[PDB]
Amino acid sequence: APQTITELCSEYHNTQIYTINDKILSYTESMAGKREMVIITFKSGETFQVEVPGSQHIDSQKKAIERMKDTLRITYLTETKIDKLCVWNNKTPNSIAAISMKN
Amino acid sequence: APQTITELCSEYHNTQIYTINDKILSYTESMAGKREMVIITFKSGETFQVEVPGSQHIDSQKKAIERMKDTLRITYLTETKIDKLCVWNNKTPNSIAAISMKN
Amino acid sequence: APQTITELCSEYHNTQIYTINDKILSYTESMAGKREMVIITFKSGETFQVEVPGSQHIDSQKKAIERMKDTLRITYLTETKIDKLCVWNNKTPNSIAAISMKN
Amino acid sequence: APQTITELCSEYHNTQIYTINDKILSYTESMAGKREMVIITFKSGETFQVEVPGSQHIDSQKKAIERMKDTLRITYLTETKIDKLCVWNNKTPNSIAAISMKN
Amino acid sequence: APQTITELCSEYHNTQIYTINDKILSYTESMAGKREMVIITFKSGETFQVEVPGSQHIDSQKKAIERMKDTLRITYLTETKIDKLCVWNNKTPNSIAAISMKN
Ligand SMILES: CC(=O)N[C@H]1[C@H]([C@H](O)[C@H](O)CO)O[C@](C(=O)O)(n2cc(C[C@@H](NC(=O)Cc3ccccc3)C(=O)NCC[C@@H]3O[C@H](CO)[C@H](O)[C@H](O)[C@H]3O)nn2)C[C@@H]1O
Ligand SMILES: CC(=O)N[C@H]1[C@H]([C@H](O)[C@H](O)CO)O[C@](C(=O)O)(n2cc(C[C@H](NC(=O)Cc3ccccc3)C(=O)NCC[C@@H]3O[C@H](CO)[C@H](O)[C@H](O)[C@H]3O)nn2)C[C@@H]1O
Ligand SMILES: CC(=O)N[C@H]1[C@H]([C@H](O)[C@H](O)CO)O[C@](C(=O)O)(n2cc(C[C@H](NC(=O)Cc3ccccc3)C(=O)NCC[C@@H]3O[C@H](CO)[C@H](O)[C@H](O)[C@H]3O)nn2)C[C@@H]1O
Ligand SMILES: CC(=O)N[C@H]1[C@H]([C@H](O)[C@H](O)CO)O[C@](C(=O)O)(n2cc(C[C@H](NC(=O)Cc3ccccc3)C(=O)NCC[C@@H]3O[C@H](CO)[C@H](O)[C@H](O)[C@H]3O)nn2)C[C@@H]1O
Ligand SMILES: CC(=O)N[C@H]1[C@H]([C@H](O)[C@H](O)CO)O[C@](C(=O)O)(n2cc(C[C@H](NC(=O)Cc3ccccc3)C(=O)NCC[C@@H]3O[C@H](CO)[C@H](O)[C@H](O)[C@H]3O)nn2)C[C@@H]1O
Repeated sequence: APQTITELCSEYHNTQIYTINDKILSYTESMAGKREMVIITFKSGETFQVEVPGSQHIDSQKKAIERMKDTLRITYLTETKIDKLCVWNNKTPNSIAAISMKN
Repeated sequence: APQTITELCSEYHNTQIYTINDKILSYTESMAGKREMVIITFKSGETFQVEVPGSQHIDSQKKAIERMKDTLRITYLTETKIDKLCVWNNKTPNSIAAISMKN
Repeated sequence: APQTITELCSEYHNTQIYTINDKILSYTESMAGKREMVIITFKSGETFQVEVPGSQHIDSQKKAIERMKDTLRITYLTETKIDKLCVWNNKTPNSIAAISMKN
Repeated sequence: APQTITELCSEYHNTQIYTINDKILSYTESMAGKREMVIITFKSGETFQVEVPGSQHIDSQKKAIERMKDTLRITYLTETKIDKLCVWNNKTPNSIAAISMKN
Repeated sequence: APQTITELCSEYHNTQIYTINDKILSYTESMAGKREMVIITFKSGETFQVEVPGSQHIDSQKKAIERMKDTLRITYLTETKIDKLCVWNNKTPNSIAAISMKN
């Protein structure tokens, strides 16, 4: 298996690593139907989403999507600094695949 | 997908944005049958609910309804400031569709 | 829908509001079979339970029962003050239907 | 229903009450197959388990077993004092049936 | 059942104990498909994973794998010191079977 977020992100088409080194500026959460998603921003001006579950996802991703949203909320609430994100850049806003945090 | 709560809120009939910019004043949670709901209030005087799950909800909202109740509880307990709420205004109290918070 | 815990509680037979205005004194949790329950006490002397799930509970209550127990544990550990409880008084200890907290 | 952990514990065969009045000393958690369990210890020298789910458990205990482990982890991480444990003493280490804590 | 992490770790082939005695340096979490996993590092330079659920796992492990990832996240955010890890050493990074923490 991969040993770092970069190694992992490189295993996928249409991804890139963003170097964030910052806490989340804003957290947005929706339970509106067809828009069950989370959006985060940073003071850098970047916006990212956890996508609505959809037919591009495989069954093993369902719990992982929910875990990612849980991680983003508690990261936000604790002002925990994020190191890097692995995103898919064929979505607007870019779509989160992985997160790393360092202390 | 949308990039802000206001953009997302505009994709729905019977909504409006409330700019709260405050912590939650009170949190009420019920497990009584047919009233399995959360109610929050603000010192502004506004009251909002997460509705009981019903026939208007689609299957993709079931986990999101539970997540939103989770977010309101921890928001209340940590005195985290809410920025905006997207609410459905065809319910009393108005019904939460989305939340945003910024720091 | 109701806008306060008192309005809500008044929708049911065999209920009453306790105005506690205090943190939980003790928290007890059991996973013993047929006693899968939580019991809380207050220094004023009151003792309340979240009942074991049973045939009096409708399906929509199953998640809500689990949520209430979640809520009681984190309220206890954070020494958060409970304002009101709505309880059923046809069970001993009286059984929690809803809780409110204000800050 | 019972009003105290000791009343509850007395309904069961093969149990006893340990009065600990202390934080947990160590927390061990395993996801190794057939050993999906938590082990806690205390400075007084006692070791206790939450048992692996098994054919001795009834279905209502499955969510309760998971809750108990949730509770032991957060209790460990917060240094929260445990007051009493009701344990089954026909297992080695003795097996947790209920827990209480007071503030 | 076992009473220590070491005793438990010895009930499996392809395992060893690492004595960490340290908090987690980095936390990495992925929802990318077929890489739904968590990776941790320490300032020692070791790296460990919770593996993607796979056909080597038995059904009783599915909730435990999710629990272990929950534990690692909160352990990381709280700066909690880990005492030992039991890991499978036939994977790269080595794969977490059990964790212990003492205070
Ligand atoms: C406490 C206990 O019950 N311990 C036993 C342990 C568990 O039953 C088992 O690990 C749970 O699945 O199974 C042990 C163990 O050492 O892991 N075990 C497992 C095995 C099966 C063996 N392989 C198969 O079943 C595939 C196979 C199919 C057909 C024919 C031949 C091979 C096996 O090693 N299973 C565990 C594999 C490990 O899974 C781990 C996660 O659970 C990690 O991912 C490891 O990296 C991986 O090697 N045999 N013995 C024997 C231990 O004494
Ligand atoms: C580690 C690993 O397994 N990585 C592999 C990766 C995963 O297997 C896959 O993403 C898991 O679902 O699958 C890779 C990938 O880069 O994502 N992949 C996937 C695909 C095709 C595949 N397209 C289809 O299955 C539609 C299709 C159906 C029938 C016939 C033809 C097309 C595809 O790109 N799937 C991922 C789509 C991405 O999903 C993401 C969420 O998981 C995001 O939403 C992205 O914005 C979206 O592009 N091509 N390469 C190749 C890569 O090696
Ligand atoms: C982003 C997106 O997909 N937005 C679309 C939105 C969603 O598809 C829909 O809300 C998702 O369920 O559906 C829109 C909308 O504005 O909500 N839509 C939907 C409808 C009719 C549709 N009527 C039915 O589902 C029948 C029905 C009514 C009541 C009970 C049981 C069954 C309807 O308004 N659905 C939403 C109802 C609202 O649900 C909300 C919870 O999700 C709140 O409870 C509201 O108070 C309630 O009005 N008209 N417009 C159009 C909008 O474009
Ligand atoms: C054709 C038709 O519509 N028939 C319906 C029937 C009639 O409307 C009713 O019988 C007319 O009086 O009403 C039915 C019925 O089963 O009688 N009905 C009745 C109820 C009220 C419903 N009865 C049950 O949930 C079943 C039950 C109660 C107690 C012990 C064990 C099981 C009721 O009052 N539940 C609340 C009971 C309270 O539950 C609380 C937890 O939620 C606390 O534990 C309280 O301590 C407890 O008193 N809900 N549905 C449903 C049935 O479908
Ligand atoms: C006519 C009659 O009532 N016969 C019944 C019989 C008697 O009630 C019993 O022998 C009288 O003492 O008790 C029977 C028996 O076979 O002896 N019995 C006894 C038990 C053990 C019994 N099981 C149940 O009560 C659940 C259950 C109910 C109904 C059917 C099956 C399971 C029991 O001792 N459960 C607790 C075991 C403890 O579980 C704990 C966790 O929950 C810990 O792990 C403890 O270490 C463990 O000892 N299971 N079946 C079933 C039998 O049908």
